[PDB]
Order: sequence, then structure tokens, then C-alpha cells
Amino acid sequence: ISPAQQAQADKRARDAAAAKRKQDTEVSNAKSREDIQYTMFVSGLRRGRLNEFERKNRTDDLAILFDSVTTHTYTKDYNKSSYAVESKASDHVTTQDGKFTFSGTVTDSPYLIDPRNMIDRDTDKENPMLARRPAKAIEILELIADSHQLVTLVTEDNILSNYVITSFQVDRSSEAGSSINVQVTLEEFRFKRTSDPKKAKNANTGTKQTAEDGAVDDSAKQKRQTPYIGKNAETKERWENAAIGTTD
Amino acid sequence: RTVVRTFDFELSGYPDETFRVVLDSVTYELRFMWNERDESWFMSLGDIGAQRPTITSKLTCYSDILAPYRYLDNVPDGNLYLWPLGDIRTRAGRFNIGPLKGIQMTYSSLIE
Amino acid sequence: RTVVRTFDFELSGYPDETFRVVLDSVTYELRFMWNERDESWFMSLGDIGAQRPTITSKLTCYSDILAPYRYLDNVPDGNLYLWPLGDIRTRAGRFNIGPLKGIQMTYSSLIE
Amino acid sequence: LRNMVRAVVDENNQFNFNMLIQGGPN
Amino acid sequence: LRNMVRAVVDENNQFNFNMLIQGGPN
Amino acid sequence: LRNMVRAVVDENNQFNFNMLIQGGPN
Amino acid sequence: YADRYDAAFGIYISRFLRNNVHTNIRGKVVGVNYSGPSVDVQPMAYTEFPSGTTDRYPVI
Amino acid sequence: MRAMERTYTLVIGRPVVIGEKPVNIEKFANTSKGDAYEIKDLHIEFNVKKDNSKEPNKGYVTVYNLSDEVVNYLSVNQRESLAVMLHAGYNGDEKLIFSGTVEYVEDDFPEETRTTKFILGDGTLNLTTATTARSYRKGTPVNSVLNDLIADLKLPKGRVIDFGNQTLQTSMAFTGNASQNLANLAKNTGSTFSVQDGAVYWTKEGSRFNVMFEISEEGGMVGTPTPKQPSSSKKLIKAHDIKEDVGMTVSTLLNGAILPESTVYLNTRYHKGFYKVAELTHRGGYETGDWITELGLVETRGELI
Amino acid sequence: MRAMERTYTLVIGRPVVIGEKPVNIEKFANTSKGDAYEIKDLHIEFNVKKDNSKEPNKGYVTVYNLSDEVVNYLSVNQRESLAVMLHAGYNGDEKLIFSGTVEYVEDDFPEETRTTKFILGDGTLNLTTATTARSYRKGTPVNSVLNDLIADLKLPKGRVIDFGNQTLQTSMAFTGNASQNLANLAKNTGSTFSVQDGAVYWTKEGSRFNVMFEISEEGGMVGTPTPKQPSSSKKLIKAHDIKEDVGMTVSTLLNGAILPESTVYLNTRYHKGFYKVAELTHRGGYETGDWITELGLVETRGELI
Amino acid sequence: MRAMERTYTLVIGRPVVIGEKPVNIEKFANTSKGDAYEIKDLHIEFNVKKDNSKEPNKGYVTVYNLSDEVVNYLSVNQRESLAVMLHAGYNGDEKLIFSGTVEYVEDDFPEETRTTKFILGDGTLNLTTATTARSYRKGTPVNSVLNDLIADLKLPKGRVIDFGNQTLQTSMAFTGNASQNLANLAKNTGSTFSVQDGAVYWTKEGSRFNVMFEISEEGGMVGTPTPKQPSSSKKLIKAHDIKEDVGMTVSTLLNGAILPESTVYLNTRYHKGFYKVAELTHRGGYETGDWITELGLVETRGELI
Repeated sequence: ISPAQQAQADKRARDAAAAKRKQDTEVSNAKSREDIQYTMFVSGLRRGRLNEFERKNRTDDLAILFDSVTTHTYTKDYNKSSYAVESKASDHVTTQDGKFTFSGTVTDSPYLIDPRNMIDRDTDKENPMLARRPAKAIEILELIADSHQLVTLVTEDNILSNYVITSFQVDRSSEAGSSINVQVTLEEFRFKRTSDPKKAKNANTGTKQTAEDGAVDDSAKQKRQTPYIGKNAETKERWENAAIGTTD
Repeated sequence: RTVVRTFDFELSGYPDETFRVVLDSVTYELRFMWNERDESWFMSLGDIGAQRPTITSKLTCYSDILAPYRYLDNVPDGNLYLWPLGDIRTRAGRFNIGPLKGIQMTYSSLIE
Repeated sequence: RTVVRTFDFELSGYPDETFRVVLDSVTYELRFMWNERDESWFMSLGDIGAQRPTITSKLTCYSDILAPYRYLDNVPDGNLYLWPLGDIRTRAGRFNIGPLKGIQMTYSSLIE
Repeated sequence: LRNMVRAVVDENNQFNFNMLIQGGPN
Repeated sequence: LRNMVRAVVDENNQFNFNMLIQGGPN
Repeated sequence: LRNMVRAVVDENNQFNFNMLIQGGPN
Repeated sequence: YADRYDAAFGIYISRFLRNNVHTNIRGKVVGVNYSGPSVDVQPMAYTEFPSGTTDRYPVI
Repeated sequence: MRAMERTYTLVIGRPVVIGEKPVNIEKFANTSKGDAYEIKDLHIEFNVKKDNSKEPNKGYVTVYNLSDEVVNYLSVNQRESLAVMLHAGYNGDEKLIFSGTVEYVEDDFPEETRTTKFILGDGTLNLTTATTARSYRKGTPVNSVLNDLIADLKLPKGRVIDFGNQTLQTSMAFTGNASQNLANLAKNTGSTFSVQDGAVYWTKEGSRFNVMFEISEEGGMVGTPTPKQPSSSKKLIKAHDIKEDVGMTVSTLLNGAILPESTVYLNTRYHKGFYKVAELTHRGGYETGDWITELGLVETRGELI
Repeated sequence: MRAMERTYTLVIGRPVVIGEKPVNIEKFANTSKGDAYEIKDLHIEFNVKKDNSKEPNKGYVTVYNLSDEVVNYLSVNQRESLAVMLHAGYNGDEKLIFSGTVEYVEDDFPEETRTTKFILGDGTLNLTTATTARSYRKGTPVNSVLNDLIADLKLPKGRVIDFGNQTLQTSMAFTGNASQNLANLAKNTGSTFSVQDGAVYWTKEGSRFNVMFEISEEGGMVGTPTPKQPSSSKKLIKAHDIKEDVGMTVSTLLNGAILPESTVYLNTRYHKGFYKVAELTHRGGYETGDWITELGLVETRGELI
Repeated sequence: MRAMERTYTLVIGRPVVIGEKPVNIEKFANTSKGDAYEIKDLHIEFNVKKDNSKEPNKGYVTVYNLSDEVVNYLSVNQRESLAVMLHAGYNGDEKLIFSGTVEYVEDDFPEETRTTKFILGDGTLNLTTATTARSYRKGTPVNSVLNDLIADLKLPKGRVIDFGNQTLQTSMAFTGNASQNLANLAKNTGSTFSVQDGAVYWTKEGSRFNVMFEISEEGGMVGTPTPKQPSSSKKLIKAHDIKEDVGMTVSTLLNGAILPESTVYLNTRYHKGFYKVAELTHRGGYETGDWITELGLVETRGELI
């Protein structure tokens, strides 16, 4: 070995570590703000669903439209006891979470570039292929799934809410070049501070200990006491030490 | 009456917080209620699982809260005070209570 | 004062090594800190889980480290020395400590 | 799948506790 | 499938009984 | 597959041994 | 050592007898009542565990 | 918009040393370096049972793929009792769920994944080594005997119900472990004694303390309550009458702000009323598994102490 | 044409109350309303072991999807000992297979299916609470001591073999539970004492009673007999000699008309001869599972009592 | 060219009879016909644990599809203690791995495959029946008491460390089983007593014996060593100091030439040093399963006896 390599291993570690700080940071802030609401438009649009598509702005109610959706399926499940009941005892049944899946595609040669779509936030009007639209979609897709957003689906018949993404697939086969096939799967979510005191309810926090690195917690960790900034050291000083004392 | 600082408190601002704390090796339960018109915190103190709180009082800065109540077997004998870390004129608020939020609610125990 | 060699040490060069060792059937924890400006090792000795180390000193060659401290119930009564295997003029370094690296840190125990 | 095994082990422990502690006036 | 688990639990109980009761003249 | 079951039985035996033998100066 | 199932019961029984099952013990009289003869006894035996702990009988 | 995701924290501190004053596990959290070894984002499986009896409450924990430094710190101190605290909740707060000493620790690292194991005891060291030697004469007030023995145990007094003007009927002597002697006084006076999360609780059987907790579909209940006998055996009856003898079972999402000696109100559609608590079991699988708590309730027939 | 299908019945009666005369579980079957709660066509899983020893015979049962009324009737009486009887057979008759008291009961109803649990004891209440206080002097006939102690136990006498003209050699005193004292007299006189389905059986070790049962392929045998040791440990030997020490195992379709103290004849192609019975285990799965009984046989070397 | 394949042998001999001299299981191998029943090429599963404590070392074995003659020979002798030896290795040699008496034996033959079971004890008969009655006065040398009691036990002396010039401080009396009395003398003098493969081992705690075994990747190690506590509980400490309290774990391919009281050297890349042995477990599946041994090591802090 030689120092020339030590100046090279550091580069290998530094650049690789920088990748997490980018990806890992973005998800953190994406979860630190609940105002944004994502929505997806699978079919539906031209049969009067435009009434609510126009409601979507470019800052809070982001909308996603795929260049084409081939199929989408919706299904629910139930189960019942397999043993004869004692007799009416109609409570021997349970409801499972409904599933939703669909297949789509994103192409380098779009036919409709409506700017309201969040995929086309800043896409060039005259050169769609240099905008690299398929890469734009994937970057959006991972962030939504990673942050665990409660997505809302607008479909042909009904509207579904509180659906989370559990898996998706992307591939670029030899056929259909210059495009990507996308599959998604979603399931229901049976979800159940600054608040109005009139809405407040008695809460609990269990047993609690010394809170945060304070003037007393510092002593426990052997940290040196934080010096006091001398904005005023004439009034409190005579009283602070006499009445509150010092950690010792 | 020598006394030593031995505990500090923090409040998340929720109007009906309730939690259990241990002081002087004894355990107590505390309730904090926020008053809108008077913009002040109301503190209730009592034993664990007690039917009713033993002491109820209004929190204020530089006032000895427990002063008139050191004659009961279930009340701490230490000192409970609220004093500010910033400008001395700041009065207790909703979100400004904590080790670094501006107001330092603290408990100190006599040396025995 | 007859003494017999009974233990040897090695250092990997990490600037903040800390490990536990057993000497004379008693157990101790050691900390080694590397000083940049003084290019020397700082050794701290204390009991297992102790709040603070009992002894802190700077390591040097052919100097009896424990000499002034054989009056405490938690300090080994043996001899701790650093002497070189190569040229006698070599002084203690960072990576040159070990059974074959150039400097032999060793502990020896009196015969009782 | 460990869920299935834990249940059987729990039931066996219950049977043993019952065997040790049964009847009696105290 | 509980058949497989019951067998292993039974064997362990057998081993424990053997450990408690062994040897001895009585 | 008996490997999976033996592990759980072993862990339960370990817990019982700990329950019997704990603390104490001897 | 502590792996067998029987050794656990052995230690548990040994420890159980330590805190109960008192049968006989020597002692010395420290308090005497002459009306309705009765005496206060201070047992003499004791043991010290390796953990630096001691067991003392109280005055009876 | 977010989801409702679990969170937890595990802390390891200095060895616990018993002295001549009540032990508080809180003050041992800080290590010689200051801040303690905190473990947040690693798959963890734990099981913590609690009860109101002589035996301490014990909890089990498992952690996968720990860093070598942390394991090294536990390879050392294997002769000592490290203090540990556990927290759990939902992404906005974490309530204390267990605190005690590391009774056992072992590591197995077959090929792909290491798996550390723990067994924790709630005050095991004090309850199993606190010796006593006390005596009293005829006429002594029983209320004095109780306080004398508890101070010997060296633990904070969570809650106690004094006996009043009760007096001993015969001379008494106490030796051996203090916990065992107190547990014997429980039988002959209808009182329950049990240490929990470091707090000593002395109450009276049959009676109960307000609605400190309410259970309903809004309160994250899981399934309907079902009646389950509180003991694995039945006693002969004259058919003290005040004693227990009945109970029920309920399950709920993990909530560490509950204790065996507390009181709960059950607001369901079939069952309604007040119950005591008798047993707790906390389970948890961070990446996969349940995050719920199970309560064993017991009916009460005494006065409202 | 039909098939050969299983059938069973389960009955629950009034609480059992011990008095000043032998207890018969038969007379407690009827409830205050008259007819008892009978359960016939519900999937049931049960396991019932029987033996000849001090401990009572205990059996376990599980029932799926019970009506709320029946479960309510068991939520009440949780302080009491309900009498229960179980029957089983093949579509034409059902033989008594167990009778005792409900020691334990619990209900778990997670989502789809409720599952009730039971633990039943054969005379557990009497065997564990019948106190005694008796004494005798030198010269007393041992045959008188035996009868005196059994009457104290308050159970019907299934079968007893008196001692003849035996006389006590030393003064004797008996206290505590009567069952324990009798079980001690067994060791020193080579007699076996064990209660079963309410009947007291006192016999002599080594000896056996006709061919009350014959086992063969026609008799619904299941597999060939295999030799299995009757105990999990071996005793040191001089190599009373009359004692047991050998046995075999057999399995057969469920047949409740068998008891541990009976005698059986084994007509197979390899093994042939007479054996005692030592242990029974009845298993059953109505919709799915076995419907067989397992017998542990022991060789005999004594006289044909 | 060959592969590296497993091999084993199992031998069954005459009944063991204790007499007035040390028992050697070697001399009982031959049967009345001469050569013993050897079983080589049949799928076998066995588990053999060993330790250094009062209890004997016990091992379990299972054999599939045995010939009827061999099973018949074990149907007889069910009252007696047949001597058994087990060997294992790799296609070129087989080291003695266990030797003792058949405590238990049972056969189950459901339809397709018979499965014989065994439970073997290492000197169980001697350790549980050797009575003693001895006494000594003040001033007696302790070294004489030790030798007197061991000769009573009737086993060969594997290794003993005499006490020197130690003398009794108070009069002593010993009765009951000799093993129990010796195990009590262990506590009060810091000595370890444990019988193993017929050999009596008496050593001193904390101290250890050369590098009789070296563990490394060349020595067929399996995975890295991991630190595991040597006991399932923690003791209170003053923080005899010389006692144990620490350990480690290792696994290796089956090697019967190891004993609990031996000493091993651990040549790995992380851990290096000398350790005592405390526990052994031998596992084996001939056709399918592991063929490895597990060692529980304990750190030492005493003199190099």
C-alpha cells in the first residue's frame, strides 16, 4: 500500500456516504410535513372526472397521470368459520383489506403534456425526449412509497382513499424500447400538538425522567454546566443560588 | 435551608397533559390544564390512583408553589419554582416551558 | 524485591482504544488516548464501571509508571515498564508498540 | 410460524401449572 | 401439523420425568 | 423441520431454569 | 453445573430451607421473667455469604 | 400525509450498585462517557410480563445485527448488572415500558445474522438479597411493623394502605429475605404486596382504587372481551369472601402507561363495568409482528379504597 | 347402506356440593330447569388420561362456536364446580368415558372462531380436602384401619381386597389429607390405591383379577403390539420380587368400557398372553382426528386374586 | 479418490453388576455368546450432553428398522442394566464417545418404520445408590476424609488434587449417598467433583491444568466464537473472587477425545487465549443431520495447577 491509496479509499467512502445524506434526507422532510396530499388518476378522466382534476394545484394537491394504463383490478376478501355454527349467530365472519393493482407505461414520446401533471412540472415543450420523462416518474414514485403517503385513487367507477403502496416493478425490455412498464399494488388502511382546548382529552405519558440535556442532566453525563450569558447578573444571582441552589 | 437542584420538567403544550413523576424516591402523578381566558397553566398534584388530587394551584414565575402545603405526609418538602432563562420580564406561556424554550420549571430538594 | 514477568500488551494504534485486562487475579479497565502535539500515549486506569479513572499518567520509556501510586487498594503492586527491543534510542511511538513492533510494554508481579 | 409453536408450549405450561396447583383449602 | 409438535413436547416431558426420577433403592 | 421446534423448546427450558435459579448470595 | 434440570430444583430446595423450616437452634438468655417462667433467647449461629452479606437471627 | 408507524428506544447504562438508600434505576442511565448506548432503528422482538406477586417482573428482548462495539461492551460487565430502560409508542412519543437489570446475555452468530438475547429482571437483585432480623412483643401496633420491613427492602414506596390501629396478637420474629417475610404477612391480613418498575405497592385484596383508563373501539381495542378464569385451579368454598375469584380478558394496542395494580373501565357493547388489573404482557415486533398489550382483569367486591 | 360414523354427547349439570355421604356425580346432572345442556353436533377435541396412582385422572376438552347462552351459563358458576359427563361410541351407543368437575374454563374469540377450553378432574375436590385424625394402638387389626380411612374419604368403594388377619406392629397416627395417608400405607404393604371415575379401587401389586377383554384384528386393533418399559427409570435389583417391572403397549379404537385396574387378553400373531392394565389415554377429533384409545400393559407374576 | 464420510459403531453387552471393586464398563462388553451385538450401517440419531456436576452425563439415541432378534434381546433384560458403548469418527478411526447403562428403552412400530429409543446414564447406578456412614474428630487431616469417601463410591480415580496439610476444624459425620456428601464438601473448599465416562475427577475451581487441544479453521472449526454467559443468572458481588463467572462458546466437528475438565487453546482471528471446558454436547445424524460437537468455555483466573 501507499498514502496515494489512503487518499483514494477516503474518496470511495466519502462519495458513497454522500448518497445516503441525499436520499435519506429527502424522505425525512417528506414525512415531516403532512399538508401535501398525493393523488393518482387511473382512467376516469374523460368521463366527467375532469370536474375534480382541475381542483388540483401545483403545491398541495399534487396529481399523477400515466401516459397509458392498460388494466386495473379491484378486489375484496372475507373469511368465515369452517366449523358448523351453534345457531342467529351471523357474527362468524370478518372483512379483509381490499387490494388494488394496475399496469401502466411511461414513454419518451408523449402525446399529451398537460402541465398540471406533476410528472410534467418542468418538461420542455419541443424536446420531450431530452427531458427524460421516465426518469422523472421513478424519482417521484420512490419518494411517495418511501414516505408512506396515504394515496387517493380516482378510478372509472368509484373513488378510493387511504391506500398505501406495498410494491411496484419497473423494467425496460427489448420490445417497446424508449419506454418503461410499471406495475403498482395498493391496500386499504384502517387508520383510527396544536389543538383546540375544547377538543382536548385527558392523555398520558407514563413515567418520565429528567427531560433533555438540562442543568441537571449535564451533571449526570459529566458535561460541564453551560455558562450563563450576562444579560443581567444582579437580580437573579442573589435569589437563584439561595432558592434553587446548584447541582452538586 | 440548603437545597440542591435535582429535577427539571418539560411540557409539550397539549392542553390536558398527565404523567407520573418520581421525586425524593416517592412517586406522584401530575395533571396540567391550560386556561384560555387566563392564559395560564393549572397544576394538580396527588397520589397514584388517588380519587381526587391533593393540591391544585396556578403556576406563576418566582412564586413558591408548595409554600403553604409543607404540612402533609404526601407533599414533597422541596422547592418548586418557575424562572425564565431569557429576559426577566417574560411570563409563563403555553409553548415556552422547558429547559431551552424560555422558562425553566425546576424542583430542588433539601439536603437530608 | 523479586519480580517475575507475567503479562504483555499490544496496541493497534487506534487513538481511543479501551479494553479490560486482568492482573494479579484482579480486573481493571484501561484507556489509551493519543496526543497529537506531544506525540505520546496517555493512559488512564480505574476499576470496572468506575465513574472516574483512579490514575492517569503519560507513558515513557524506562520510567516506573506506578512508582508513586503503590499505596491504594485498587492499584497493582507489580511493575509496569516500557523498554525497546531495537536500538535503545528509539522512543515510544504510535504504531511501534507491541511484542515485535519495537517497544515492549510489559507488566511484572512480585513473588508472593 | 413460531406463533403456532408458542401456543402449544404455552398450553403445556398451563397444564403443568394446573397439575402443581390444584384443590386445597388454602 | 400440531401432531408433529405434540410429539416433541411429549419427548421433552419424558426427558424431564427421567431426570427427576432416576436410580435409587426405593 | 424438527430443528425449528427444538430451538423453541430449548428456549423455554432456559427460561424455566432462569426462573428457578436467580439472584441469591450463595 | 447449572444446565441439568435437576440441579435447578436442588438449588431451589436448598434456598427454600434457608428462609424457613426452622427446627432447633442454640442460644443465650438475655431477658428473664420470673412470674410465669419465660426467657428471651438470642441465637448464636450465623453465616456470611461470599457476597459480603450476613444472616442474623433476631431476638425471640 | 403520513402513516401511523411504530417507534422505540433502548438504553444501556452503568452497572447497578446497591447502597444504603433506595435504588433508582434512572440515575444509572449515563455511562462514563456520558451519553448512553441508544439503539433505535434495528429490528427488535421483546416480551415483557408483569404481575402482582412476590416474583419480579421479567422481560425478554432480541436484537439483530448489533455493531461489534456494543457487543464488546457487554462481553465486559458480564459479572455486573447493567441498567436498561425500554421505550415504545407511535411516532410521536414513547412511554417507559420496562426498567431493570440485565440478568442474562448471550450471542449466537451462525453465518448470516447475529442474534443477541437478554433476560431482564425488575428489581431482582434487591428482592433476593435484602436480609432482615427484627422482632416485636405483644401489643406492638401492626402499622409499625409494616413500615419497618419495607424500609429494609430499600425501594421507593409507590403506594401503601396502612392498617389503622391494628395491633399484634402474638410475639413475632422475622429473618431471611425481607420480601419473603412480607409476602407471608400478606396471607394473614388480606393485603397484596408486589414490586413493579422499582415501585413498592401494598394494597388490600378485593378492594380497588377512578376510571384511570377507558377501553373502547376508539381506544384501540382489539377484539371483544372474553371471560377467562383468573387462576388455573378452583378452591373449595363455604357455599374471606371478599377475595377475587373472577375475571375477564382484554387486548389493546401497546400502551406502557398501565400497571397491574391500576383500575380500568370497560366500555364495550356487551360488557360494561369496572375491573381491577391482575396481569400484563407486552409483545412487540418492530419490522414484523404484533405491537399490542394483553390485560387480565379481575372482578372486585370490596370497598372503594 | 350406511357408513360407520362417530357419535358423542356432553352434559353439564349443577354445581357439586360435598356433604356427609359418598358423592355421586350422577345425581347432579339435572339442572334447575330440569334437562341439562347437551352438546352433540359440534366439532370437539378431547384428551383424557387415566392411571392407578394418588393423583386424579384429568381430561381436556375443546369446543368450537358455542352458543352465547351456554358460555354465559359458564361465565357464572366460575366460583363453583359444575358436574360434567362425556359419552362416545359408534352411531348406535355411547359408553361413559369421563365424569368429574370443571377445574378450569377459559374463552378466546379472535375474529372468526371462538374456542372454549376445559380441564376436568376425577374427584379432585375430595382427594385434596378430605382431612383425617385417627390413631391406633399395638395389636389393632390392620383390616380395621383400612376401612376406617376409606369411609373418611367419602367415595363409593369400587373394589377392595382386605388384609385378612394382619395386625399393626406399632402404634400409628394419621392426619392431614386422607388420600396421602392411604398412599403411604400402600408402600409398606404392597397394595395399590387409586380413585377412578368416582370409584375407589384397592388392590395388591403383582397379582391380577378372567379375560374381561380380548384384543385381536377383529376387535379393532391398530398396529402390532410393541414392548415398552412401564417406567422412565430402572431400579436396583438383588440379582418385593413380585412387583411389576415389565410391560407392553397396545392401541385400539375408542372404547370407554375399560379401566386401569382391569385385565385384558392379547390375541395377536406374535404376542399372546394375559396382562394387567396400567394406563389409559383417550383421544378424539370429531370432524378430523383419531378416535382411538391407548393402553399401557404390565406383566404380572403374583397369584390370581 | 474418495470423499470424507462418517462412520460409527454401537455395542451392547451383558448386564452391569456392581460388586466390591471399581466398576469398569469395558469388561461387560462381551455377551454370553462371545461377540456383542454390533450395529454399524443403520441410520442413527443421538444427542449426548456432558458436564462437571453431581448429575451423571446422559445421552439419547434412536435407531430405525432394527432386526427382530436384537429387539427381542432387549425385550428381555428390561429389568437389568445392559452395558452400551458408542463410537464415532471419519472413515478411518472411531473414538469412544459414551459409555454407560441403558436406563430406558421403548419401541414404537406404526406401519412403515419402527423407531427404537434409548436413554443412557454415565454411572447412574453407582452415583444414586452408594451409601456411606463415616465420622471424624477434631484434628483429622482433610486429605484423609477425601480419599475415604471416594473409595466408598467404587469408581476409578481419573484425577484428584489433594488438599495438602488441611485439617478438619469441627467434627464431621456423613451418611446417605456418598455422591451427595462429596458434592457438599465441594462448596466449602472450592473444589469441583464430577464423574464422567466412569472416571472420577476432583479439581479446584478457578484453576486449570498444557494446550491439549487447539481450535482453528484447520481444526474443523464451525463459525466464529461468540461470548455467552456460563450461567442463566447473575450473582451479587463485592464490587471467593477466583470463581469462574465468565465464558465463551465454540463449535467443532465431532471429536470424542474431549472431556469437560480438559483445557483448550483458541486460535482464531478475533479471540485468542486459553480456556477451561465446562460443558459438551455431541449431536449426530448418520444419513441426514449434523456431526458436530459444541463446547462451553469458561475463563480462568487461578493458578496453573
